[PDB]
Amino acid sequence: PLRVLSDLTPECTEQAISLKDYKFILRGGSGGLAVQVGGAGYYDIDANLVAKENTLSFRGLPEEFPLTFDLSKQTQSVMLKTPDDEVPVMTITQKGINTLVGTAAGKDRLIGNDKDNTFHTSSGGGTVISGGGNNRYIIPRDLKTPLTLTLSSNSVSHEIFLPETTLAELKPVAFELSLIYWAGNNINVQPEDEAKLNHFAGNFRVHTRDGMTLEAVSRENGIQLAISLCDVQRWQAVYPEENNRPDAILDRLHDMGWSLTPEVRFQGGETQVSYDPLTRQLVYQLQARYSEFQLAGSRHHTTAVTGTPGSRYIIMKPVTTQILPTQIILAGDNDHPETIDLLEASPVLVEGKKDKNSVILTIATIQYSLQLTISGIEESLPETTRVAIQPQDTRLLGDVLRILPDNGNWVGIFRSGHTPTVNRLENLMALNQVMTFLPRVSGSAEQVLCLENLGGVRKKVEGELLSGKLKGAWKAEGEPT
Amino acid sequence: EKYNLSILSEIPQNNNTVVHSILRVNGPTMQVRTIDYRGTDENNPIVSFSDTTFINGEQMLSYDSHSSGRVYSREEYMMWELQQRVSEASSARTQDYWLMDAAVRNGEWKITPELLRHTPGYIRSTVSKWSRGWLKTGTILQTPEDRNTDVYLTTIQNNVFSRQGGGYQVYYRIDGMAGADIADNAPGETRCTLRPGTCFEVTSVDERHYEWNIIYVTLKTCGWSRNGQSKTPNGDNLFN
Amino acid sequence: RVKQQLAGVLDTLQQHFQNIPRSSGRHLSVENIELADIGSGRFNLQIRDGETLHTTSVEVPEVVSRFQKLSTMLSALPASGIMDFDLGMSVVGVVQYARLLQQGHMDIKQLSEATLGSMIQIAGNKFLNTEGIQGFRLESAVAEGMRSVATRTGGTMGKALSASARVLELPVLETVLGTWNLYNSVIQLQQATSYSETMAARVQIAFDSISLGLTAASVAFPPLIIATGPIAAIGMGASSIARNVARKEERHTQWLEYKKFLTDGSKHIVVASPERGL
Repeated sequence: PLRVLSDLTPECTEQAISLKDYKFILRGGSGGLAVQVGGAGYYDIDANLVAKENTLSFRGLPEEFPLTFDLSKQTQSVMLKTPDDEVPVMTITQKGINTLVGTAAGKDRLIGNDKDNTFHTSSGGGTVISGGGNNRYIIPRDLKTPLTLTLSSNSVSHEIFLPETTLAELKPVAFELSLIYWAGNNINVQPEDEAKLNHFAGNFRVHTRDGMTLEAVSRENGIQLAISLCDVQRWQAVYPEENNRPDAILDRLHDMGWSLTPEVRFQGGETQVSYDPLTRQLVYQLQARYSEFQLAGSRHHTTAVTGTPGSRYIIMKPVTTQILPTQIILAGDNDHPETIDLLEASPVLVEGKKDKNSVILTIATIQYSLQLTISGIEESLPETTRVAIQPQDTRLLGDVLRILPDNGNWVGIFRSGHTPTVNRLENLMALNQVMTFLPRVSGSAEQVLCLENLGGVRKKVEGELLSGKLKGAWKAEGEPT
Repeated sequence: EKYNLSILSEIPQNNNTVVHSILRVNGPTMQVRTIDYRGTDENNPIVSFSDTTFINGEQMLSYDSHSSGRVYSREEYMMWELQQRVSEASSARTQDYWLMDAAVRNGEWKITPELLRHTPGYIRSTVSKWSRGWLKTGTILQTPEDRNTDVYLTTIQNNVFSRQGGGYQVYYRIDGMAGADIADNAPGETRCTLRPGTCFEVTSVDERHYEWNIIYVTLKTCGWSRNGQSKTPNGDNLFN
Repeated sequence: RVKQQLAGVLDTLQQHFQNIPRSSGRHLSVENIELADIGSGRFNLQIRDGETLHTTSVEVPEVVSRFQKLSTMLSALPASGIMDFDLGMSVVGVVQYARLLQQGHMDIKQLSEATLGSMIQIAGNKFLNTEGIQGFRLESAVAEGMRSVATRTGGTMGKALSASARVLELPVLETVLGTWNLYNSVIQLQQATSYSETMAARVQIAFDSISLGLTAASVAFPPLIIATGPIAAIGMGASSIARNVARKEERHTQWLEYKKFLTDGSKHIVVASPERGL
């Protein structure tokens, strides 16, 4: 209805008392119903329990207007504090309301029923009394008075949403289920008794504007809130500058000090991630065929990636010392292969040993080192996958694991220095009356052209340069051409 | 690249069902098309195609017309040529070698318009998700207007058709090359530029390598239709 | 192993069916659905195909032995405590495959695979329902089995079984019974795929639908509502002309003011915007 009670001016109050005798009867269906109070009158709500939600909004009430409400009782009134007395300004008789929406910036004291409820707590403070069943809560930022959520005896779970609050402004407290701010009115939660907090195991869910999901868990002796689910897309939405690389956010959360649930699900972006703090283990789960993936190691945890039949895995240069070993699991078929390695980052020394149904590779750059573990879901590692080490050295995994013995002893697979890095390997039998071109690469000055004879008879090439400058011919390491 | 002649021949196939073979010279390709005329009907003469590229710089080559190539249509033949080009086939390498040789005839790296007139263009693009069987022959695709898309002529040396990106790799074989201006390219790379707002007429989208995330599309340049949508239903931009 | 078992039983039923011609599809009608011998899988196949014909002898000892081992773990419920999740995926796959083929509902290859699935279903009704109850439900049986497994052994496997069983109890999602099924229909009819790739497609959609069902991946965010505002509604715009009426003046001026009040109050009784909705 109309906005007849907006401010606290005497005229608005006068029209409120004059029009409070009006009667409204509402008979909604199961498709959803949203009633708003006009500030004065008699309301007859005739809804149905079949309907999913039935909201009753109080945002038409004036700012900083203290009110109390109870969904349990059918007939009630609101004591408007007119000058020096109280006047019944609402006369509410509800039948099917399950949602109680408070004011905008006023004190609110609402009580739910023994069924599912949803509360929109006002940004003015007060005391919220929960009901039974399942109850959801929505609380904005910058409260004026600490809230006290009174949990019920017959309630089974509670979920709270903070659409305008990022985790950076929250602060963890050990063995305190309540929520504590840094600078603001903290919110306290407490049931009718302080003995049955253990009943809310997996039943106390909290959300965050950045996408963080907080979840209570019981320790060996107490109760503590921790982190289970994280959204990486919404975190980039709120932090467009930082990198969508899960361990970065993981170490941020570690720095803030929040505890973690036994299993953590990173959801968002393009892949899914499972993290375990107990084993300190970060696993990725790939589901898109032929998807190039950046596999990076880390010092704080062990990384493992499970691929799809066709995807290509990239290994970039390690940057810090003592990178924990990383593992790759291959789902390749016998006719969809994987380029499991694109070791163009810094392949100075590449060695390998053959462990039980797996290959352990050591990749050492000039000063750093990295450990990789190739394995597969099938008990026999596929021999079709490609391992690329030099720009023109792409071998098959079958040849590799044929080289390695079964004793488990390391075998050198690649070492730089022995030969230069071939940028274009060309065969003499395919060089007859041909025209070879090499792309331009900034700097480097290492564009070579390895002429492999493999013919059995000495050959002679009489070629001329159309564009370039020939810097001699290489013989040995550390020796001018 | 200057000759562009055509040879007409007649073969007494079996007793009296003679056929007519037209031979075309395209650098290393010896294109032959065989029409049977009244073999089945006065009109609608079944045609076939085959190529006899000089691979590995050979000097002799024999064509017995029964062991090298099968009966194909125009679109099937063009799609077969594209499939050879995307794979590491000796035919594509020989064509690229001949084109590069023809580029440096005058002494510098200049690409004349009559050189394009003789050769098709090739593009590659990546698609996040490709609907399985959504594009059909006779559709009209359009080049983005905000950007100025680029096309290549050789794809072996330039390292273009390598599997780059994650998703569906779509290769494009354009026939009509006249009207696309030549970009100022380095001496050894070939790259032309396609005017934004230039429609293409899709012919024979073939997707037999869908399980390998590979799609081949043969396009024919058209004028200016501006009649309907020309992008993926999902919304990711073509000509990436 | 389901692939190889179904291929073997498919060639067995095909060589059993050769005696009568195919006559397109749906003609065999596989009227007989009864497992005569549990050990040897003596499935009775009354392939009428119009005339009297009973190819009731067929060897299907492949799936039924698995089902016997399943009933074995079930009887071992109070006698063992060894976690068994691999038969867990086995059951959640066979039952979901059965329901998928039943909802999906002609080449003999696909017509037969439906009979194999129905055989799976009736055999499950057999050992899972030790007694005879007409209201026996497969999802209730797998729920009871997962409850026994969770009580015997608890942890991540317990919640995995609970999620899988609860999803399977829930009716097939509209998209699952939608996009993938007619997608398979298009790829098998408009595109000339032979038996092998179609069979692989069926199994891959079935198994990855179970896989996505047993895992959880979703985000929830209630909508925000704030500052719901009607028109200003000052309140002094009505029932106030009488304040200008009692002026100790001519009665006709007051009367015309009143009628003007009634008019201006009855010229905008209802205003509706069909295009906006409100």
